Amino acid sequence: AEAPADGLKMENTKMPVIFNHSSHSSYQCADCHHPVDGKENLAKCATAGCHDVFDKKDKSVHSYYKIIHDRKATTVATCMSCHLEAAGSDKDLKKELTGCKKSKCHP
Ligand code: HEC
Ligand code: HEC
Ligand code: HEC
Ligand code: HEC
Repeated sequence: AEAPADGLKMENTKMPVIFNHSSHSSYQCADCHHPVDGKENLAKCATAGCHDVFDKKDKSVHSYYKIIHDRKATTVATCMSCHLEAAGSDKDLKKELTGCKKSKCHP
């Protein structure tokens, strides 16, 4: 399958984020779109039954907050766990890629 155009709005919450596939083109699709039940899975992450729990305190597999923001990941990277690695030690990359506000995720 082909990646969609840039400018995709992630908007399940009051803190929506613009996702650009072009900034992630060197990663395999399945690094984010993990298979489910042995089948390709390009479904929206917060689809009912999937990552559909919006309580920030929830740490279950169904937590939408966790799949995006958890600082550590084992099986499937989170946005944050990968951006923490990518930013490394420098202040600017941390600001742009990992910050809660004034970052490229949450301007
Ligand atoms: C990109 C790597 C992100 C960084 C860095 C941070 N957040 Fe985030 N956040 C991100 C996404 C993709 C989303 C979902 C967008 C949508 O609307 O679907 C969010 C959303 C939130 C929310 C809203 C959650 C809710 O109300 O259910 C909050 C409160 C939030 N983000 C907080 C937050 C904090 C505290 C961060 C620093 C540790 C932070 N975000 C960084 C992506 C990214
Ligand atoms: C993580 C770094 C990703 C990589 C690598 C790829 N995609 Fe992606 N994609 C990602 C997110 C966070 C989203 C938004 C999902 C949401 O629920 O908001 C998407 C979206 C898509 C879509 C559209 C889904 C829809 O609107 O129905 C498609 C078709 C898609 N992605 C395909 C795709 C392919 C083929 C990729 C490899 C070339 C690929 N994505 C990489 C995150 C990530
Ligand atoms: C339902 C059919 C799902 C959709 C759509 C998405 N995910 Fe998922 N995810 C689902 C299950 C049943 C699991 C358990 C373990 C497994 O890998 O099968 C997961 C796991 C993850 C994880 C790791 C655990 C966690 O943090 O909850 C991550 C980081 C994750 N999934 C992210 C993710 C993203 C970014 C998705 C949209 C692009 C997405 N998942 C879709 C079920 C389902
Ligand atoms: C590694 C496996 C990653 C995962 C998972 C996610 N991102 Fe990412 N992202 C990654 C790198 C190495 C970079 C720098 C490349 C660049 O062009 O700057 C990025 C960049 C972003 C950005 C800034 C650029 C832009 O497109 O505006 C944003 C806003 C961003 N990434 C968001 C984002 C979200 C919401 C993710 C989870 C759904 C996510 N990234 C995952 C590496 C990786």
